[PDB]
Amino acid sequence: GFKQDIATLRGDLRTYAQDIFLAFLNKYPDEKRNFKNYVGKSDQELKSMAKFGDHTEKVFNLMMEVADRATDCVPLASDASTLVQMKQHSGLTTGNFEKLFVALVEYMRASGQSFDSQSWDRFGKNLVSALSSAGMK
Ligand code: HEM
Ligand SMILES: C=C(C)[C@@H]1CC=C(C)CC1
Repeated sequence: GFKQDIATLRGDLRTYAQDIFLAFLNKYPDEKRNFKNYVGKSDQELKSMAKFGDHTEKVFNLMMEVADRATDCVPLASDASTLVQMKQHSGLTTGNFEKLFVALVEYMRASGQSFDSQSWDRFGKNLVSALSSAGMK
């Protein structure tokens, strides 16, 4: 289930983080706007940019912590506040996060593996709700 899935993702985190974040940027091309330097790049080109691998892995490092500290896929309000307040997220609306989680669930559904895609979908929804509550537009 959810907790095992955190262990699975952490076991190959660099490759899952890149592959899910590329899935997100390819499904929702307008989202590359937040990351100007990513425009006009193939997946392979992106995977060779230092910044890409480092920000993607740090996103997933913190996403897995937030998932790990959740009760029944409901994240801590303190984690939601941290995400809303980060000055790298000044731009962002819950829609940015909704789309990331749609791509993540899709990725899990398409994978050969017994990911608990329904739990991730609930986690995404509950995070978006927690982010709204903590004051994200
Ligand atoms: C659970 C979801 C997310 C987590 C845990 C998260 C976490 C982080 C972390 C830890 C950083 C600092 C990384 C660094 O600067 O090296 C960061 C930066 C950033 N995040 Fe997020 N993030 C999430 C979702 C999003 C989404 C959905 C977007 C945009 C659609 C986004 C856009 C950014 C941007 C633009 C930066 C800084 C720009 C840059 O790389 O120079 N984040 N995020
Ligand atoms: C996978 C991508 C493009 C990453 C998303 C978020 C951050 C912080 C760095 C880039």
